[PDB]
Amino acid sequence: KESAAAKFERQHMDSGNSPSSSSNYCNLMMCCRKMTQGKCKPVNTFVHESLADVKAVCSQKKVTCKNGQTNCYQSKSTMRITDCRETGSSKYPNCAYKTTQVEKHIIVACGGKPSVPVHFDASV
Amino acid sequence: KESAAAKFERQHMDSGNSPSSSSNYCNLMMCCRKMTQGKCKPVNTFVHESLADVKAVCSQKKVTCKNGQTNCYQSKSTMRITDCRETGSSKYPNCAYKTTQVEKHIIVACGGKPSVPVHFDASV
Repeated sequence: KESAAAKFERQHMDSGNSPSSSSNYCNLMMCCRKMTQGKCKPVNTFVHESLADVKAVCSQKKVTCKNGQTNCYQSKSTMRITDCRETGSSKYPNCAYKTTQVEKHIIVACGGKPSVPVHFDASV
Repeated sequence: KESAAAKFERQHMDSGNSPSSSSNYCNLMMCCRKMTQGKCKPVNTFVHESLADVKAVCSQKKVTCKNGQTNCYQSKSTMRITDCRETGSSKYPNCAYKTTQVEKHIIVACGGKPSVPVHFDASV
């Protein structure tokens, strides 16, 4: 039971001077995509390329994953990605993230048949 | 349940959208603030002023509500707001919103004690 005053805040309040600024993207996306449920996921990367292109990475350069497995693949081209990293004073239930827009190659773990991306390992 | 591939799309994929895209603000906010959970709320307004300023409207101009309720008050000044409206192509689970920023006087329905804003009535 959320009070009616808390419901009003949640549904209608977003105090700030540049509410749609690119710096607020991670706070809003981490929330939307359920990565702040019961805890604040510390780091997470969003890829802004088409799914078909990220799926094709599973048939490109095979590399070793961070954990020693060898079912990781690196994209032959760089991709537009956004890195979201918790800000130092971020504490559940007030998760806060810094948004970083870069262009790097991505390394994903591919699984299943057909092979598709199941984990995001690193960007380089 | 959510498959490993689906989980990867939810955590890492945001194709055709960018952090700098201010027209995607309503899509991010309606999702994050839980207004696309089970249905797509048709319309909604976010107020960008401080909460103290919005709380103060309950002691400003008493007016007749425009949307079937009572105890409505209008702000003596205009406020920075964002109107979110479903796009004609919107259908749960794929809600989509059009984002409009404007500055208008807001009308809220107050309740409780102390009297605080419990419903957003209209912008004039």
